[PDB]
Amino acid sequence: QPKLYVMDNGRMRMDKNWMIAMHNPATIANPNAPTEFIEFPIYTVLIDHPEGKILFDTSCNPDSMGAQGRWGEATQSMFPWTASEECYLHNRLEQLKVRPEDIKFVIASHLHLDHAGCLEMFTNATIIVHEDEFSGALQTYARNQTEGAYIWGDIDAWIKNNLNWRTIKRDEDNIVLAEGIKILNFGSGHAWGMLGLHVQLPEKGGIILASDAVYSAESYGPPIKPPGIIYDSLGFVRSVEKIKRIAKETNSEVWFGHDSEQFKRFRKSTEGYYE
Amino acid sequence: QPKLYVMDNGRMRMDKNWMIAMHNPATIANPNAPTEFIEFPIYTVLIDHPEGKILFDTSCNPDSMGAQGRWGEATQSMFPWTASEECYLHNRLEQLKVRPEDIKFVIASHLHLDHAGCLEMFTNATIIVHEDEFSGALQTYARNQTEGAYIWGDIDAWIKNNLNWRTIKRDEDNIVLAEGIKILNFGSGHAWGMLGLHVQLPEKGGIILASDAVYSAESYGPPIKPPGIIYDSLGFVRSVEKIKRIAKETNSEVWFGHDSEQFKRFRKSTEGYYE
Ligand SMILES: [Co+2]
Ligand SMILES: [Co+2]
Ligand SMILES: [Co+2]
Repeated sequence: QPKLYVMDNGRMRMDKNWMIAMHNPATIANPNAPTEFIEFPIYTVLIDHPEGKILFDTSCNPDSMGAQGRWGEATQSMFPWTASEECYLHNRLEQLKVRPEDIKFVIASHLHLDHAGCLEMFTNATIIVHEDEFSGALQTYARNQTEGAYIWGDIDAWIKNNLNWRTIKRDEDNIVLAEGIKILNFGSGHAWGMLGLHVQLPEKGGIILASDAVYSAESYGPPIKPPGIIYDSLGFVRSVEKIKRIAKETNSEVWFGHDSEQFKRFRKSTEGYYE
Repeated sequence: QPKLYVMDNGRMRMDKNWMIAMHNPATIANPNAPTEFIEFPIYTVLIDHPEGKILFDTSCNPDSMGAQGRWGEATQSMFPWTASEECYLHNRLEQLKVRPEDIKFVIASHLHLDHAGCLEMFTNATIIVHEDEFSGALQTYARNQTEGAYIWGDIDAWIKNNLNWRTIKRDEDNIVLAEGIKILNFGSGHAWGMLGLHVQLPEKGGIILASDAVYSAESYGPPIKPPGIIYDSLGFVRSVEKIKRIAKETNSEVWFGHDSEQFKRFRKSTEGYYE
């Protein structure tokens, strides 16, 4: 019988306009409306499953921040990540007696800086990613980009570590990984290719791991509120409505990528698990 | 030998984040980055062509602003329009001794509040609009929305006044209206359905009227910088690159929807015309 762990991998801050587009627009009375710098959790999910350990997302690389960090200067100042050492993925896994080598499957929701940071560690896993997301990230790597949400140094390491990739084709959906574990293909929206996960736990029932397909309850609505910069705005909305439909049809809880208040109510890996 | 006039129809102000998404994002050094209320012009173009007069866009309705205005309260405070009576479209057309009934074709780039405000004056003209733009605005009407970029009161009057609509089908493109005058179908992007115009003038050469498909030189780039909220982001980028391609292949100049510095340099209808 599977156990599912929520691992706390620190906090990030950014302009709220990135999370909720035009959340507070200028008006005649407030022509110089100040934005704000919200904080939100970064997290990862481990499913300790009889058929093999599954990891959903991988958080940020420990070498992300600082003068010698992988993230570019402007990226560090716009999306600072604060994490104590216990928050690093390898530490969180170690405290559960789980070594990187023990992971059979890693689902990369997408290849942004806060979800793909530690892919390089899982050299024995099959790494599951959307084919267009994989293609889009590799192109940014070939153009040698120092700034942005795709980290050159992270991608460099994935290639050097020769990860065993399995790309999800753009017309593939509902891919059964193990009993009660199903990959959901949301396609393009927030990024080129978003994957989610549906988990059926014997006791707790259905869970949908949405990652950045839905940032928060405010994004989810109604009304649906899209992020400030969006790759495929139509796809984004269509993906949110697909999540809602699946949630309703399967009586599933939806776990957002970065909701401070939802995350607060999760039992974390320091305290236990869901079964 | 056709003449082309540029009619100044006033100025509008709004949060710059509407024009250029995430122009000045929050940082650690500046967590409450203030936005800015920017000013830009609203304008329309009349082509005096021997085969018939042609109007491109129609600015805002004189009854838009104020306590009794058609624009919702929030809309007025986020997108205030300023204009003296001489800026009104019926007054610009009068100063040129052209009567609304003379106009053979009115091109509605799209049906937003600052481009479709005076469609109701043109009861004899053929009103050309993208079929999905028409559908979309009509839905907002049926839903009685009092706020937003589609104006319930304006749509009301279009229906009351029984306009002669010609919808451009979503697969139609390069529709010849008269010698040297061609409708360009950009499709979804900024709105559900964008139309531009290509104008071949004997002396001045090629002119592309982009309207809201490209706000300004900063939007055009490169790099292309999208608006802050955007209906169809992929569509938006596709249309800009189509505008670039056509401008290159025809050696045409691109007239943006709302570029202050470009507009400053145009020859207004008070001073003369292009030929
Ligand atoms: Co992301
Ligand atoms: Co994220
Ligand atoms: Co406009």
